[PDB]
Amino acid sequence: DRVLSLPAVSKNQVLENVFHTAPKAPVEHLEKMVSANSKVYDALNLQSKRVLIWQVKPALF
Amino acid sequence: LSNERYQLLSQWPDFTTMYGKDFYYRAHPEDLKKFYDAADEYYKLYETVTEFDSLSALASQVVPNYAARRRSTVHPAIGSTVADGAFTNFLLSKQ
Repeated sequence: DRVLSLPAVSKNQVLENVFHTAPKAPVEHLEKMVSANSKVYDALNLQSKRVLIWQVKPALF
Repeated sequence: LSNERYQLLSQWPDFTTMYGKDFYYRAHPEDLKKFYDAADEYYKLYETVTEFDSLSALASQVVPNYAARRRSTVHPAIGSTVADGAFTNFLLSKQ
């Protein structure tokens, strides 16, 4: 019964109770918010190619 | 209106200042899972409030019912107050 003197909690249970959640990358914030502020740029810049100022306040010619 | 929703996605607290591993291991596991789900939820809300190329096809859903209300058989500008006032004139005249 030498196995009952060993710690009963496995190494697998340590690795799954210690590294439980996949950690959040530091670049995820930059990638996601830059992909969304690209749409903020494209809609609302006055120098963006597909700007939404002429669809919203149309013109007066 | 999307500006009004964007302005309250602008006052959201920075969860990225709590991603470090000194905040990982001090926290209860289910609370950290809830925190990472809350960060993913904010990225969902911010990715959809800045889809401004959807507002045109949203405005095209308000146009047909309104434009069918203005194809009235009486008048384009008729409403309930003028029609009730004209029923007041019509009914209180000599038949």
